[PDB]
Amino acid sequence: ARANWLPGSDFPAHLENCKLPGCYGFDPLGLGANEERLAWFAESERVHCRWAMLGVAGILVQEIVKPDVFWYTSGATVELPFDITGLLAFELFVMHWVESRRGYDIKKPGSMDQDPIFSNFKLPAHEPGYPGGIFAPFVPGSLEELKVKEIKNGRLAMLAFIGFTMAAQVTGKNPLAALREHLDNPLGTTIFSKAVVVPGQAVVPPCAIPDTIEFQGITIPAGCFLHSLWP
Amino acid sequence: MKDFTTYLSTAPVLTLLSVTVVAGLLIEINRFFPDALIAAF
Amino acid sequence: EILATAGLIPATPEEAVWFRSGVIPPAGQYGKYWMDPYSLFWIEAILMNFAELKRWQDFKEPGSQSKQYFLGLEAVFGGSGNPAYPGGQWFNMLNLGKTPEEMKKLQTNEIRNGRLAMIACLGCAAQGVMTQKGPFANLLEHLADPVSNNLLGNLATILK
Amino acid sequence: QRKLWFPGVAAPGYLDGSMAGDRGFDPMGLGANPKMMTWYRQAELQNGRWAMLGVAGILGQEIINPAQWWYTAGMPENLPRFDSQPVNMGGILAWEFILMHFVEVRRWQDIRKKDSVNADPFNPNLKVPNPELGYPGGPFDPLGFSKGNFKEAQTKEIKNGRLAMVAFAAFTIQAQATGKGPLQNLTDHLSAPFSNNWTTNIGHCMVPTSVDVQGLTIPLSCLWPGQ
Amino acid sequence: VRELWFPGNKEVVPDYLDGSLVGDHGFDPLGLGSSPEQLSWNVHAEIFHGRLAMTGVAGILLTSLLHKGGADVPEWFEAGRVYLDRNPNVDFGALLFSTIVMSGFVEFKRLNDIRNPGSQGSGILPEDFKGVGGPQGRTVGGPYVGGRYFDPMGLCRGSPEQTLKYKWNEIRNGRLAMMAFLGFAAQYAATGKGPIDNLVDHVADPFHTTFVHNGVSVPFI
Amino acid sequence: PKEIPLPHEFTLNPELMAQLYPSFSKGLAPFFTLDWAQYSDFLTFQGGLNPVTGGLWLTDTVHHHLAIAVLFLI
Ligand code: CLA
Ligand code: CLA
Ligand code: CLA
Ligand code: CLA
Ligand SMILES: CC1=C[C@H](O)CC(C)(C)[C@H]1/C=C/C(C)=C/C=C/C(C)=C/C=C/C=C(C)/C=C/C=C(C)/C=C/C1=C(C)C[C@H](O)CC1(C)C
Ligand SMILES: CC1=C[C@H](O)CC(C)(C)[C@H]1/C=C/C(C)=C/C=C/C(C)=C/C=C/C=C(C)/C=C/C=C(C)/C=C/C1=C(C)C[C@H](O)CC1(C)C
Ligand SMILES: CC1=C[C@H](O)CC(C)(C)[C@H]1/C=C/C(C)=C/C=C/C(C)=C/C=C/C=C(C)/C=C/C=C(C)/C=C/C1=C(C)C[C@H](O)CC1(C)C
Repeated sequence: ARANWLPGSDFPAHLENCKLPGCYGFDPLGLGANEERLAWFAESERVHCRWAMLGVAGILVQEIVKPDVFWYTSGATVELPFDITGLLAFELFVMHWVESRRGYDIKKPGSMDQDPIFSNFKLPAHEPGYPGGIFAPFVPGSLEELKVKEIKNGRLAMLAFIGFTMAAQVTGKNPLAALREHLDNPLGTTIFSKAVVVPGQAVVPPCAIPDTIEFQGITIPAGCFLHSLWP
Repeated sequence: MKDFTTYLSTAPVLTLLSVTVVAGLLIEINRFFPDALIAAF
Repeated sequence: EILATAGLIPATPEEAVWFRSGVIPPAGQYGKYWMDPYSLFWIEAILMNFAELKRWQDFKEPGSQSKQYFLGLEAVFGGSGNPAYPGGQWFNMLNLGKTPEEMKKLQTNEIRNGRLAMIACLGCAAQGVMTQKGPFANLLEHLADPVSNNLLGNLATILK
Repeated sequence: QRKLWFPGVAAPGYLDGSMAGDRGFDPMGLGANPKMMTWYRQAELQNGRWAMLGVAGILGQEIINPAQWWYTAGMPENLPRFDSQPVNMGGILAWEFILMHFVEVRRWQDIRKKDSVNADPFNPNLKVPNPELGYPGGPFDPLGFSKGNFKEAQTKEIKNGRLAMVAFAAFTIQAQATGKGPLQNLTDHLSAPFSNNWTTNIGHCMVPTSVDVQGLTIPLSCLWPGQ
Repeated sequence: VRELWFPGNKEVVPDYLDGSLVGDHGFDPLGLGSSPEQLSWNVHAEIFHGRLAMTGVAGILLTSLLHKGGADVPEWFEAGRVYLDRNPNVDFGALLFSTIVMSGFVEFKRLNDIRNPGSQGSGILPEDFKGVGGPQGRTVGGPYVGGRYFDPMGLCRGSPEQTLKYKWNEIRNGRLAMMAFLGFAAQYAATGKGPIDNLVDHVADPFHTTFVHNGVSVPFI
Repeated sequence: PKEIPLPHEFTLNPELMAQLYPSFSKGLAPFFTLDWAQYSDFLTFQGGLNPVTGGLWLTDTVHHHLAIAVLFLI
């Protein structure tokens, strides 16, 4: 019928006639069966989409302008202009402020659209999770299909970031470097080529990121997610 | 198991289990604290 | 034993004797099985436990064992009125004894053949203790010289 | 119905001869549940057609490339090379895994609901006309050999599929027992049938105890314990 | 009615193990939960045993997988001495008493829920710790605790058949994990190696590596 | 007692028994032919005590048990 995550199948119960953008009748485990839980999961999905979009775009642009640096270790070897403890504290304070405001918007919409400084500036009434106003200056057409575009690009970017970190853990190099490693040898650079388990032998690709990395005196156990369960 | 527990609550079963647990407690007391002639604190 | 005597199987006829097949390790062992006899007995115990317990519950309730799911195999476990004669789609797959008198005649055939086989199994055990050789070998030796090779003529050498 | 698998067998009630291949079998009673019965007919169709493809492949490979045994034809060193790309068995397994996963999920969704995934995923204007389950047609029937008499052709397909299943079981057992090809085994039986039969040939597993495939060890087996 | 632990056979215990409890297949040959109060107590014990054994078996499996991967992770049967050797500043009595006290707090919370199903959803705890009931027909307390804290994803609020399916999942997985821990203990006793070690030893060599070849189960082979 | 053969292998074959009691070389043949006097090595009747142990002769106990078993079955 309509657009579905599995053509020919039907929507569940909680997803019948979705108001959320990018609804394709998924949720096999029924995580969104509850009402307010579905709204909380929608907000978490939207911020996950946007954060992963930012992350994938940042990794790609950092590699285009600087191919010699490795994004997985970029947090330890980048030469910060400022000290890291004060930087982390500044981020914690300001992001605590903004995320508390966003979360309390999700708890109740008409509660904090107002500038705490200036009484004249205030966001207009909006659907939860879509602030707009100052946050949305320029809109290319109607809002609904562009929201669908945003959410679909966000799903793609979350999958992209997971692929990025797995390429970094398996190959030890950049995901565009991993791309150019896969194109010249398509039959051999696949994970099926380098990782086969059979009842009698298990072949696991070696981990490239060092288990312990030293950073300003201390050591961080940034190993390789977890081994053992690797195919 | 109401009737079984009532049988376990009967006087001979309860007195045998009680003297068993009391004797075992005293025996393990003498096992870990032997030759206690006096109550020296 | 009749296959080893003909040479069709690559088993020595002294080894192809039934009690030397690993049923009694003191009486003889066959170490070429794909597992040791204890593992085979473990899985045999599980499988016989399945089969004989379902058979027992069908004996106790002569309508059960078809109401509970068994990977679709419960359809042939209805049985009949007689516990000894289920005869469903599996137990009577070829459908023989269509008419009751033929069924009774074939039942008599089965019971007579089986009681003859009970006598034969007891005899095979007694010959195995008596002669330390296979039943087919005992038959061949008796047919060679019946006067000398009998129960009274083998009464001296019995476990040697 | 008419003639059954045995001269005296009573047909099951659910085996009324309505659909293709009915010879009054099922001694297990696996066909009592109609839902599981349709599932098992789907499994029979898939297994029969795959057995046809496998048996035809073995026969054609033996008559065209007799120097290569079909049992060991999956080895990387026996794989014929068509280009300069290195051979990697995970590379082939990725292509087949993805493609067969797609097509088998499509077939599974068709099995779950009759008339479910008939339309093209891009343009939903032209579809496949399946008359019943397991029989898609359309592009799968481009030469138009159905349409007219469909029941006898269906029984032809299912009986040839059963024959191909039995033939592939024969091929596997013969390959494990004799270590040679099937048509070569038939030729050997024409020469010395009194020594090249299932006697003596059985009880020996000509399969090696293992195999190494570019550093990967596969333990292998030969269906029955006999060496 | 329902699928029993022994197909056919209608001597299944009288109508206290009717087809109402989750996981009910009529299995009580010894009558250890015949009285209704003991039945409710044993339902609490079974759910708690299933959840605890599931957590323990998952931990054992993960630590055994990590041990085969070369990580600095001990096996489950020796993790206590390994922890004491790696951390000599911890007193054994200290850690044991701390475990007793912290476990006792939440276990007395659960106990006073068992005594009174509605008494733990007030006072210091919020209304989410009231419980949702389930067994024996009650709609409060019991082994199943709803709320946004013990069901933060809310997978049994809404769609009752989803709740029933998930409860059946939980009880079947809990019984399976209890038998799994029993197997872990027996395999450690009879072999001296870990569970994953035993599994990959049997997968590598299907034959000559069964339970009869360890010399403990069969005590002469 | 460590190097003494186990009871079953004494029971298993009449060879070791014939080494210890020579009447087992002929087996059950003198029993069914009623030449029971050849079983006199292990079916004895001396009386008194075994001087090694001070107990009764075990062959005498065997003969006793066989005789009373026949009497009781009668
Ligand atoms: C953590 C990120 C996240 C979150 C919060 C959501 C949340 C939501 N998604 Mg979404 N989704 C995501 C990621 C996420 N998604 C990604 C990456 C993809 C691409 C594969 C999709 C593709 C997708 C589709 C096609 C649809 C949804 C839909 C929905 C909504 C209903 C489903 C539901 O109620 O369950 C809530 C889901 C969660 C609470 C996430 C739980 C995460 C678990 C606990 C971790 C397990 C990870 C799992 C094993 C995968 C490993 C990650 C990686 C290896 C791939 C819901 C608000 C449906 C909808 O109606 O749209 C509005 C729908 O049609 N999602
Ligand atoms: C010669 C011995 C003998 C005889 C005369 C019978 C006779 C009978 N059996 Mg019985 N049975 C036997 C041995 C025998 N059985 C043994 C050894 C077992 C243990 C495995 C069984 C177990 C058994 C069960 C569980 C049942 C019967 C039933 C029956 C009755 C059904 C009618 C029938 O099909 O007859 C049998 C016909 C013959 C014996 C002649 C054919 C002999 C050929 C040479 C052997 C066929 C084997 C074949 C080569 C293997 C493949 C079979 C097929 C796929 C080709 C019938 C009266 C059923 C019943 O009671 O119906 C109500 C039923 O429930 N039998
Ligand atoms: C995997 C293959 C397969 C499958 C799924 C089916 C499925 C089905 N068959 Mg079919 N059949 C097959 C193979 C198969 N068959 C072969 C090879 C033959 C030729 C001997 C036949 C001959 C046949 C006839 C004559 C009839 C059926 C019928 C049926 C239908 C009802 C039977 C039933 O319910 O049991 C379901 C069956 C299964 C679930 C398969 C289980 C396989 C077991 C577990 C393995 C057994 C191993 C086997 C003995 C060894 C084979 C190798 C050997 C040759 C050396 C059903 C949908 C009836 C029908 O057409 O209905 C209308 C009927 O009349 N079949
Ligand atoms: C200690 C864990 C535990 C507990 C408390 C329960 C409790 C309960 N079970 Mg359950 N069960 C368990 C484990 C447990 N089970 C496991 C591991 C399995 C999988 C094998 C099952 C499978 C099962 C089924 C299929 C069913 C039940 C059912 C029941 C309920 C009624 C039975 C009853 O009243 O007897 C009370 C039980 C006990 C008092 C515990 C028995 C412990 C004994 C006394 C020790 C000996 C057993 C031990 C295995 C022997 C080895 C010990 C040692 C040598 C290693 C009841 C609430 C029935 C039900 O209606 O579900 C609600 C039912 O259908 N159980
Ligand atoms: C839907 C559902 C429902 C049902 O029922 C169930 C299930 C199935 C479970 C589900 C789910 C699924 C899934 C897939 C999920 C996932 C998610 C994700 C992936 C997220 C991520 C997400 C992700 C994310 C955020 C990410 C982010 C990232 C970032 C920011 C990055 C950053 C960075 C950069 C720039 C660069 C530098 O130098 C460094 C760093 C710092 C590194
Ligand atoms: C059920 C059914 C139903 C469906 O539908 C159909 C069908 C399939 C037909 C079916 C089946 C059937 C069957 C299984 C049958 C079988 C039988 C048998 C095996 C018999 C034997 C049977 C067997 C028998 C009698 C045996 C006998 C034996 C004998 C006499 C022996 C003798 C002897 C001895 C003492 C020793 C010496 O030194 C030698 C000799 C001379 C050698
Ligand atoms: C009917 C019934 C019913 C009742 O109720 C029960 C009973 C009695 C059980 C029954 C019976 C059944 C049966 C007989 C079954 C069988 C089946 C089969 C055999 C299958 C196969 C099936 C088979 C199949 C698929 C196969 C396929 C094959 C293939 C793909 C192959 C491929 C290939 C080739 C080309 C060559 C290369 O170089 C390699 C390879 C790779 C090797």
